[PDB]
Amino acid sequence: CTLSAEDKAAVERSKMIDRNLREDGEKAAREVKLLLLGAGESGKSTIVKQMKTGIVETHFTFKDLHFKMFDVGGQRSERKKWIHCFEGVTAIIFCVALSDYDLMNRMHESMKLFDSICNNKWFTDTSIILFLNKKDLFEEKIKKSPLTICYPEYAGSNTYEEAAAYIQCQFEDLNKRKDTKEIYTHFTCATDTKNVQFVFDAVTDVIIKNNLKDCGLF
Amino acid sequence: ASIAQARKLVEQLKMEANIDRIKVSKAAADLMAYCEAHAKEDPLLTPVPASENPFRE
Amino acid sequence: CGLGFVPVVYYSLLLCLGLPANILTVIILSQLVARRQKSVYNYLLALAAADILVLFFIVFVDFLLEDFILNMQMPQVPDKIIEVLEFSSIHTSIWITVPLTIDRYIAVCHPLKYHTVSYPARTRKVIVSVYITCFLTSIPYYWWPNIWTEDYISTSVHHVLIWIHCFTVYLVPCSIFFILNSIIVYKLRRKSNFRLRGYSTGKTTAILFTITSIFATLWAPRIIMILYHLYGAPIQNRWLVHIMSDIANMLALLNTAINFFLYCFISKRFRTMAAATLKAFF
Amino acid sequence: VQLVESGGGLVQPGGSRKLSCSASGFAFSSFGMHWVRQAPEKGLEWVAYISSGSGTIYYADTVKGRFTISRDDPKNTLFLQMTSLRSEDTAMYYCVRSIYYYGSSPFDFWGQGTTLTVSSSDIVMTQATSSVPVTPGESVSISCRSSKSLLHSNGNTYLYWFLQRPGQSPQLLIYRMSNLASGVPDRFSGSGSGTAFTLTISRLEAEDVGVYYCMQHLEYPLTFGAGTKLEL
Amino acid sequence: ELDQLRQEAEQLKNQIRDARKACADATLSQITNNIDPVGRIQMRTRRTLRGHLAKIYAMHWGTDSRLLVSASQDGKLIIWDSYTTNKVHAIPLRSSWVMTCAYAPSGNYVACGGLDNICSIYNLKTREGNVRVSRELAGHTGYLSCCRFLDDNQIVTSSGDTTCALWDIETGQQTTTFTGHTGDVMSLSLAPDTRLFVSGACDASAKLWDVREGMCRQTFTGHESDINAICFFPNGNAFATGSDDATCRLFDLRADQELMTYSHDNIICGITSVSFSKSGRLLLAGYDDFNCNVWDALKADRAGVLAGHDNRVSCLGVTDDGMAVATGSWDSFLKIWN
Ligand SMILES: C[C@H](NC(=O)CNC(=O)c1cccc(Cl)c1)c1ccccc1
Repeated sequence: CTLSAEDKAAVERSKMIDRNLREDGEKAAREVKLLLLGAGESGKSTIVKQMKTGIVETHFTFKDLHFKMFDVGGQRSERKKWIHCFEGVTAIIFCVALSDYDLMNRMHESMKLFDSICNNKWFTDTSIILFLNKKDLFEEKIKKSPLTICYPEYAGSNTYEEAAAYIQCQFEDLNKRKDTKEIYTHFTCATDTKNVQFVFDAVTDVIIKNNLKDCGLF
Repeated sequence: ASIAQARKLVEQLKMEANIDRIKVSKAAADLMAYCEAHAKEDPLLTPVPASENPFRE
Repeated sequence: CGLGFVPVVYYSLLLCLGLPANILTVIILSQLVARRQKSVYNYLLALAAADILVLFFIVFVDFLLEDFILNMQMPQVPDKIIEVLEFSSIHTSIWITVPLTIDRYIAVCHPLKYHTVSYPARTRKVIVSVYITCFLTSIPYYWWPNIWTEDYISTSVHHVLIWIHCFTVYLVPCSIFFILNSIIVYKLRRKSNFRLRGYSTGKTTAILFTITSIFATLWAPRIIMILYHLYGAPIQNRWLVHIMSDIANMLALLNTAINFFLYCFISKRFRTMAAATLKAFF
Repeated sequence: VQLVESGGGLVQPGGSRKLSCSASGFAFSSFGMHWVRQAPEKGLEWVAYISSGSGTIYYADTVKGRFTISRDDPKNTLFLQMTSLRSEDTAMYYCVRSIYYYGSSPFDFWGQGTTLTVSSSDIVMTQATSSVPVTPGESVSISCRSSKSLLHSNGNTYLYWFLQRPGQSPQLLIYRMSNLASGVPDRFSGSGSGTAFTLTISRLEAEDVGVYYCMQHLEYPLTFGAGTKLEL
Repeated sequence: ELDQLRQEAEQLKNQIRDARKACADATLSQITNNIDPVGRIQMRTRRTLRGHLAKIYAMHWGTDSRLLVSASQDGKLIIWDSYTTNKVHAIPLRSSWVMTCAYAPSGNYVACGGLDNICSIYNLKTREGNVRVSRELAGHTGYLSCCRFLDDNQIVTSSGDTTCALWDIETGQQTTTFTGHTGDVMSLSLAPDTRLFVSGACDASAKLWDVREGMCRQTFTGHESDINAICFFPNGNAFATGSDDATCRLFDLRADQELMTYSHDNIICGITSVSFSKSGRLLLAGYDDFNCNVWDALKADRAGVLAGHDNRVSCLGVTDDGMAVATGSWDSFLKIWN
């Protein structure tokens, strides 16, 4: 031993702290972290109101799974210095206002930020749960406002069923690494309680892939 | 607003320019005279014997 | 007999292929970043240690010293002790894969409960329990059946012991391997198909099939001849017994040689970690 | 941060009871608790111990086997089950919390204690003459020796100092050679060398009056000393 | 007029550059000729503090040169004992996203902060046993880059916005607010006299402030990219920085210049930490190439390299007695070199 009584007791207390730290780390290992990103408009808050400072957290459990959501749209700083602390996040949630094109344009800003997040050197293996909200409003203003106002290469008809698919594929054509990660898309709306289930299914898929990579099956 | 911030910048620049400076030769002499005067007291520079090192065991 | 130089060279190549590989696996996986992050790393460390014990105790002791190098060991204490220890080694090697495939099944079929049911703290208990149980269960092998020394009558204690060994090494493990791997393939192909992944599903199916089939095929003859010895016939040509039993044992131990590749060399994460450890280590 | 002891009474010889103290106002789950007892008119004596998490239980020689100590974190109460009570277990038992880390102050807060009535290899620490005549406003140097050198290899002498005002519980004064507890004035300052120890009071008022004790924490039995009573 | 004001600003900047150039006789490299080299520095990993489970982002030493504080991306903030590897405390954080940690000179308090824009100050020594949040310092818009304790009552902070702040504990308000920067302001370093302090920003410009008068005395330029770390010379008349330009520079307050540049062609990754040794002859710089460095102060020559960390070194500091240097990294370990 070659230790004194208080030294031994301090070592015992340190071992207890080790046990508590390991238990807390195990607790956090069961928790799914979901970073939240958005366009210039604060659609993240609007959508999360339906599900019910700087970084804000929204803890909720769905079908026996603790969820973490990190809305960092209020940082108002340079994203480079703090985007590196967010690697290891299970999936990145990104919202695009489908009706926000007839306004560099705002979908182009959204594409810029999407490119900077998907192609960032930190998020090579991190999936992105893309959300294309305001679907009714986009279907509403699609006829009056041609898509050439933001898509000079778009020559299809100004009808919703194709005008949404073109945007979805255009976003899907920004990840230069289509193998290390995958992009999930859901044309959400202001009236949809199924978005939680979409996120749940995507998270189950991501954790399945992570388990396969851990076990070597992938 | 822009006029005010430009005025603030020019006033700060004026205050900085009104300073008294010293020659870099003298500055470097002072800096190198601090290490020599404190050389023997550096555990990292001259390796400390293991008896006096509190990290031997 | 000019065939005597075959087993020695085969087991020499066996050791050369296995001991460096498994010792490197142990060195890489013994780090704290491995034992605490993923349970698969702990299970693979246990599998590598069990494989090292298998290689040493069986190959280097028996098939080299007791068959080619020394071959006059006093029979009572040390030969039977070596038999017990090597049966412990094979039991540990085969029953560390069982928790490994159970962990894989949980992680692929119920991913939500994977971190709740399986974690390094529990896998430590499982590994130590498996080692202790195998060490205790291998004591009945002290009175292991003797065939090569003389053809004589095998009594009841040999029958039950050989049945227990056959079950606990080949039959129950292969059955659970088959069930778990078939169900994980079925639950990886059918239920979700959300991303329509072809490459990952094909690679996983190929790996699982090349695990199950290779284990069954390599452990077939070593059990088939025991079954034929017991229930088949008293057929003569004791020499043929030595020949094909030796080849069956070589196949069975080639299995535990290639488990290294088939379990940890496939993992791209393990390969990257191996490169990183060799770099910083070297 | 009151830590009230409950239990005690007129127990028959050879009987048994349980002593419980309810911590109210600190991290009981992290504080390691000590049991000490004081004869009706004599000095103190260590009894038991439970570390944080109840993972280390150490006993005195007299109470070994006889006494079983227990800890209850959720109720913030510490127990002491006593079996086969002899005629010498009568005392006013005291509950002592103690937290052990670098820079800590073990044996800091002492409970009010409860009374007990039973009807009809160690470090010897001694205090000189057991009595000192003092007057207010002067200075007094209380000294107490030991049997073994308290200076461990890690450099800190494992000595303590306690004050028992009449009809009160002991306090913590000097929680190592040349230390000072929280809440005690700058007047108290004791420093020693190896086996010899001293404590000096700069200008004693009527408040710092009573019997003083010094105990060792190097070898774990924690032998106390006699009392150096101060009085006019 | 905007045009006239900008022309005046440009010509004053040119005048300042001319004054700086006119007061340069001989460079530091030329002055430090015929001086013997430090030589190889064979530091060895005496202690490895393997308790964390996430990236070590910040570290700070106690004045006793024995107690450490480490902050990681998990909600934990461990206080270690450097001599005997132990854990004095495990402080749970209300926000796991932390970027800084500060150990008070008296040892009574520990401060931390991150993306929450809050400089949470904790009370280590309380009448109870647990560590509790003393004050939650609010008033910053951007993330908290670094904090340093002036005393038990005061603390300065480097925020995410172009603003540093001098807070006063016991009343959440900030006394003097320093607003002269552009872009994010990264770590700062107080002076021993506790009257001035240098700050590093992403505008590739460091500034020496006066904590009493609240103004900026003089500014230092030369870097080509964001300054990620800054350390202050023990004398008080110099300081050195670290940038993503894969270089470090030593400035002098009474000369206002850059004295000589710590740049090797073999390095491309930036610097995350910088710490002068005692007497300021060895400068430790933590680089992103999973590695550290030991840079001689008065000569550009490079001493040994501290290759012990698997991931990026995000934090390192020297003790007050200069007896050991502990370096943290993005792998949860935190080694102590001597
Ligand atoms: C550990 C075990 N060890 C043994 O099986 C040793 N016993 C025999 O080889 C044996 C015994 C009785 C009859 C016959 Cl045909 C052969 C073993 C298992 C597989 C491969 C190699 C070694």
